[PDB]
Amino acid sequence: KNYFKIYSKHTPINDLPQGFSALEPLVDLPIGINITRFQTLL
Amino acid sequence: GFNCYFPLQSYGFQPTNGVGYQPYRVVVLSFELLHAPATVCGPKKSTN
Repeated sequence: KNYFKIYSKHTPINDLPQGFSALEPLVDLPIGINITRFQTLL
Repeated sequence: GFNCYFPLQSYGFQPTNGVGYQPYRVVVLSFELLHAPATVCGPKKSTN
């Protein structure tokens, strides 16, 4: 989310589980970059 | 040539120079307040 912050939760599944959980804070810091678009790093 | 000089010069530093011409090390602390998180803060005044 935008300043820029990240939350996460990592769990096994067996294409998403039909359920609910709440994610915990991972990254929290401004950088001054307008983020309107994104791409992954492979 | 006449009235043409390389813009830089060396400092001929010698221990025998008077104090005003002895070398001095200068460090300047520039403190910036940006949109970035503060990351440089002094010690916390904690107690018991």
